[PDB]
Amino acid sequence: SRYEHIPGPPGRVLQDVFLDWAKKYGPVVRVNVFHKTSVIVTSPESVKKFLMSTKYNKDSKMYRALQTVFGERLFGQGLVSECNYERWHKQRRVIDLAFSRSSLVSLMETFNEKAEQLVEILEAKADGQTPVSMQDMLTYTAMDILAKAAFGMETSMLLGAQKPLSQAVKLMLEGITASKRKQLREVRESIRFLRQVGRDWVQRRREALKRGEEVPADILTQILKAEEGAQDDEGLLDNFVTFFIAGHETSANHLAFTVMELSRQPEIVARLQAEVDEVIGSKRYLDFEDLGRLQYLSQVLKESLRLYPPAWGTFRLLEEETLIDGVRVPGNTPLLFSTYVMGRMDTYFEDPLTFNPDRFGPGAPKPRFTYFPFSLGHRSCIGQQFAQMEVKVVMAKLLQRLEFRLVPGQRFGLQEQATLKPLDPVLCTLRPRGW
Ligand code: HEM
Ligand SMILES: O=C(Nc1cc(C(F)(F)F)cc(-c2cnco2)n1)C1CC1
Repeated sequence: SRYEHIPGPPGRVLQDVFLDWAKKYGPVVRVNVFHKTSVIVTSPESVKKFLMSTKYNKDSKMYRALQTVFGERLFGQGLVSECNYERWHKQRRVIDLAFSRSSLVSLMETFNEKAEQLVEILEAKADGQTPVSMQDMLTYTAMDILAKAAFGMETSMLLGAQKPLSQAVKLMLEGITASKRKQLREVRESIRFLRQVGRDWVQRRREALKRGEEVPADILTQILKAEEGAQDDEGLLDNFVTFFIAGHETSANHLAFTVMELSRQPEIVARLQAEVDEVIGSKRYLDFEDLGRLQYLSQVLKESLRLYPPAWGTFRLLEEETLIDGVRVPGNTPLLFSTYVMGRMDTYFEDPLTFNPDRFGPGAPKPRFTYFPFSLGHRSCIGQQFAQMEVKVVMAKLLQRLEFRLVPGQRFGLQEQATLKPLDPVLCTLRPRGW
């Protein structure tokens, strides 16, 4: 009853229902997400007010689904799901060190090596006939990159290793959205497995440090540092799992969506191929300076995130009753922000369903609080530049070497768990560039 005065209803996903309702009912709409009543706020004024202030914190009730699943601790109080400001701020500032300019520049070798491995595997299949799941291949690449970059481990998913691990991730993500008997069993065991991987890799790191082996400072270094005097390792494992999942899942989804969309954009692909040819030539390795020169690719990736944001948005807690765009919203209410919804509204983007990289051209007016694929403010993505770099490296190497055609019958639709991803496996046939 407390929300009844708020406007609202009396490969298609929940975000699409939200889009319809925002269009029908306006900038402040009452909805149902993760069992609770929330209010979807879609004016840029609101985006600015709530996301760009340390006064507004994440809503713990909406993050409970990440913290624990079916009685199994998952992301716990890790960096994504911690909703206490002071607790978040402590760990954020420590982990920030792993995402310094110099830290990320040093990762270029890892990005290049995994991208090169992917391309060599695809080249051998490029007979214009063999169907290849680009969703799968890009997920394996993203995982291999993350495991090495963040934790100094070799998952070798591109070599067909760690199949149970990939199964565990899938079942766990299904688990988040779920919240019969067999599904519960599978989800719980998957979560415990991932945390055990954490214990294993943490023990390996500690052993290396004791034996005085060389350990390059990485994300794991800072995750350990953040827990320097904790009672137990549960906080450490929270962050292990957080970074293990967040560090590859969205990157993989972003790559897959981009490949999927580009399969129906031959002119844009031709332009991208030309840009890569001109900037890097036949070089096997992209330098950091090369990344900045791939300006058209940067625009295409931005436009991909407008239409296909893997991370659709965020929640903040409204503590006190507040007027939001002429609507009285009661205190203690989750506000839902969605870059997916706003990206597809004609009031914010002309011809919203058209894929046009020119929206992000140098001279074009920049979206003002209508586009936030990495979120905004203090709780924005710590991994934003990491992700931007790795995806540019992967995409550039694909464009350098291969032509992709989507297998007829493959859909452009979405599926939604916690994050958005292609409904279909992005099955493509491949040919080497140059006939
Ligand atoms: C293209 C890929 C990516 C996208 C679109 C993306 C998007 C986002 C979004 C929307 C948030 C806000 C989440 C929320 O409010 O619940 C976020 C936060 C976060 N992301 Fe990412 N992300 C990406 C890649 C990465 C990578 C590569 C890492 C780690 C290596 C990462 C780690 C995180 C973490 C730890 C947070 C929580 C930050 C904080 O609250 O202090 N993400 N990301
Ligand atoms: O679910 C939410 N955030 C969320 C969830 C996930 C998950 F579950 F797929 F692991 C991953 C990321 C992420 C952020 N950066 C990279 O991955 N974010 C909030 C409540 C809406």
